[PDB]
Amino acid sequence: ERTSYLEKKLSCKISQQIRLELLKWIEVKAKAKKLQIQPSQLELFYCLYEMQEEDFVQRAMDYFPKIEINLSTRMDHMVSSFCIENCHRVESLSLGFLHHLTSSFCRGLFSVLSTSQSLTELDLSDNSLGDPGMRVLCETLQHPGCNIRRLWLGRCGLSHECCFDISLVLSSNQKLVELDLSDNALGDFGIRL
Amino acid sequence: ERTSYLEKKLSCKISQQIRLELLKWIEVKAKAKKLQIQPSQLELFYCLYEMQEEDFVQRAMDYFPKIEINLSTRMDHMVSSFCIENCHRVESLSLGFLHHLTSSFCRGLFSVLSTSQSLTELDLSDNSLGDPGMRVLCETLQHPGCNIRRLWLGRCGLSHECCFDISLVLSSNQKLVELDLSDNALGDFGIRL
Repeated sequence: ERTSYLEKKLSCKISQQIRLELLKWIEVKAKAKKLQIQPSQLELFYCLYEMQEEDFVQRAMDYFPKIEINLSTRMDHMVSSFCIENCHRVESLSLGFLHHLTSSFCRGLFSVLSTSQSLTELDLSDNSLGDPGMRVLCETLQHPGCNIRRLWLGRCGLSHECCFDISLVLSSNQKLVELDLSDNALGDFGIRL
Repeated sequence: ERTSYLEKKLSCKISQQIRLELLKWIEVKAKAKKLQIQPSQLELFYCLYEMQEEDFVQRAMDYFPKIEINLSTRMDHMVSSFCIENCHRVESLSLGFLHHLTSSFCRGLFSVLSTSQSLTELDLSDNSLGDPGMRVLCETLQHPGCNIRRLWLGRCGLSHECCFDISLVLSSNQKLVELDLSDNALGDFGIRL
């Protein structure tokens, strides 16, 4: 840390050894098949966000094939945003909302997905993401380079008026191959759009 | 009438004189400025529909600059349909519904308007014409040759889902110059469409 007398009284020999041990530990927890509740993926990202080191988080998070995130607070959005913005090996991604669904908040995190090349699948099912939240999602999907192929939107709070935006991304983006809208209260008008 | 012994026992001399007198009478009632309740425009069309003579109704109804019609029954739709289908001098037209709003009924009358060259104004305001009725109206408006310029749709039972059809006729027909949608319960989504 950039503090004057908090850098040069400590020893780099142990810190460098600590860095490798922490890097090794992240892989150990990431490869832990058992559902250890306390070292959750979100908790690791809290430590990873505290790194503020560009190259270290690049190699440390490269041990994340599948990402499953549940979010509760505004700070939870930025800690996750700093991770996904440089995760170049993510294949499947998901979000969990329990509360920030306004376009002034979810836009920052959703803008990350559109700029992620390795991203292929987005699982937003079983959420209360409303139409205004759905509207900003389609705005990000229209961004060129969005490599998302399959999105699951089951049990979402989507209504008929959301289908207008979804028709736009289909008419623009050619990357979507699989679309799921199961368990939505959209009528015949929604299919018409 | 094509009955055998109902043509050749009566005298054509009086009937020809009657034809001119009836033709004169229609103009007399048509030019009557006072609001004589009993010889209403609909009542005259009942007599005009009973003509079944193509050329006579052409010249007889040419004394109709403004047409104001109120309809109640299915038979009322066909008597009016037979008139408007050959009225080549109509400028302003209107309808009155009090009950046949299903597309299986109003389509026959609405198909007449699209094929009327002289027609310029359509006043459908203050009616309970719903979205399914509005949908078939936009289907007829897309027909080429529809010379309707100004339509008034105030106080109609139109909802948000009707605006999808109206956006189509605008994107296709270039004849509309004035559109009125005052007093409708369409939200921000309706304007969005």
